[PDB]
Amino acid sequence: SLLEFGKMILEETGKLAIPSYSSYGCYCGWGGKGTPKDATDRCCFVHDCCYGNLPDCNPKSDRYKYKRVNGAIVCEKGTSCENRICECDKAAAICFRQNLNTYSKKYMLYPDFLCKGELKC
Ligand SMILES: O=C(O)/C=C/c1ccc(O)cc1
Repeated sequence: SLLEFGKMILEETGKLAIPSYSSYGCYCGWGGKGTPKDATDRCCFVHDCCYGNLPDCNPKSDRYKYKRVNGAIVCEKGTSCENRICECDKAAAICFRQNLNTYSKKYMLYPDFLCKGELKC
């Protein structure tokens, strides 16, 4: 679910999902178009694609369970949708952690019309 994703993001990065990742760049948050702005935005592009791979799941609202083993996120076994949603979220949260070094506050609330370019999943 979106709230669990937000908690996983905070756990990983130490940033609050809202506002750090809810409206960032072209892809983080509602909607997506154009060329991602940076590596963090690319995390969101791929997360969007990952949710797009699950047209008959409901990633915003379906809750999954996970634990940590030696630090690392381990998605626990729920329904097939829940497992797949968890893997998408885990990847994006790790990706955000990996790209905190280039995160730029200039991309928060980035305006949609500047999202020029084209990117297929
Ligand atoms: O917290 C939210 O409401 C959603 C954040 C979000 C993070 C990555 C995305 O690819 C799309 C939305």
